[PDB]
Amino acid sequence: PHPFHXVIHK
Amino acid sequence: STGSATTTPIDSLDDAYITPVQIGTPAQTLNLDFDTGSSDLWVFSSETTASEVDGQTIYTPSKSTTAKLLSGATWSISYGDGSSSSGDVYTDTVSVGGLTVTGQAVESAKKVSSSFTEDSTIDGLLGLAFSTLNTVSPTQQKTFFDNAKASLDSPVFTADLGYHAPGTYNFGFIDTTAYTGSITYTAVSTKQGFWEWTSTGYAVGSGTFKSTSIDGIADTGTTLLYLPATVVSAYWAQVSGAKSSSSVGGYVFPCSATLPSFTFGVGSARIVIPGDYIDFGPISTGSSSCFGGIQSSAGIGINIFGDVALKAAFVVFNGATTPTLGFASK
Repeated sequence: PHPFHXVIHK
Repeated sequence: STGSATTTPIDSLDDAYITPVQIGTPAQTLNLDFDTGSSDLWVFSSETTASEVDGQTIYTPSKSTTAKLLSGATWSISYGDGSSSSGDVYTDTVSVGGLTVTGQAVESAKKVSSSFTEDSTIDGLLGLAFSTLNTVSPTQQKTFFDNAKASLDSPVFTADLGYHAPGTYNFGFIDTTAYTGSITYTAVSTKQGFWEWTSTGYAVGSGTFKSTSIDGIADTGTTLLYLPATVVSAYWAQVSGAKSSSSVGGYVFPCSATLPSFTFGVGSARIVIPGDYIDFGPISTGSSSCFGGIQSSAGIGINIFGDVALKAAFVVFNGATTPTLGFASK
């Protein structure tokens, strides 16, 4: 509840 | 110049924090999630597909006298939690906390994934990692921090996130009343575009500090603290009712439990996360089972010092030509 996980690049 | 803005968690769990930011002329105020693990500033806008907008404030670039369409440019981004958005790009005036940059790229979302539509409190993201991770094409755009460095009194910003309480982002100065003792600085690697550093080790509760390298990133836009499996298993081994739960996705423990503190090394210094910080909240309202704030990074790929870690410290993001990361207890 609601955890966030911010970028993917390769 | 400098800026100072208040950041507030979006809910009673501190899942994330939003900071107001004034875009355009006259100013339109949107509440953005300040994300040191990405380098895009994008917002919901008048261009976002209508059906994909649930309670958010939008940026209308046609109402802003200073906005300029950046022609040709589009962007597309996906994040670790599987959310994504894409669109086109304007440049406009953006102010944080009284600090103004002109010709900032503001990425206008034409579409947004379901978790951003479902989040009524987050009007977009402001990315603060290194500009090499910016997703605008064909030419990448600078972050708000990179655009502001020329005018800042000192090239730094600070993150002082509260525990179930507001906090502050400062730009361009270090508030020596916000922390205790002295800041310890540790080297940053920009090889992958992140604020990436190496912790010198960890202790659980009042046991021994174990010297062991933990490479990870400091990410204000990740909720939890993700560490390698065997460190995380050392921690929850000290909580009698904690178990790994495949249904919920991580370690849970009785809400009843007084959780031990967790310490992480920064060079010779120690930052101690209080036990209560690691209690992230019950898995359901009224449940007797709570969800842990420290979890395994094994399926992420990278160790992440997220808001659980960062809110126990005063963190200085030193963006001089050779960047470093500073931590102090507060």
